Amino acid sequence: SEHTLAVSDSSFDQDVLKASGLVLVDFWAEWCGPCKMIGPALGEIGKEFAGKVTVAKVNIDDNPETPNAYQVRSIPTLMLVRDGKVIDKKVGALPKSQLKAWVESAQ
Repeated sequence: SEHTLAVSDSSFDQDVLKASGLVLVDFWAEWCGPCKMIGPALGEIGKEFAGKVTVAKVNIDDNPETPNAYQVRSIPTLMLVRDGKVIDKKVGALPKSQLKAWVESAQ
């Protein structure tokens, strides 16, 4: 599967901060073209890592608390999270190979 979860403000702690492995948080909304453009690539990353990466989609229209907590200033914003801590963030769309390399770089 693509290891992609719809996460809410109420489930973020369990689903992301208390996740095992590496989490790729995807802050998105239906009005965001670039977000939709990178969606297939994100799912492909989830498939390719075979459960070692969880893609946690956070719709920012429905879930205002989490993007506020993480100082999301525009979308797309992606975050790599492990052990409840942010490793890095990216703003804006990127090609699949660059997204994959970024995930790999977390080790």
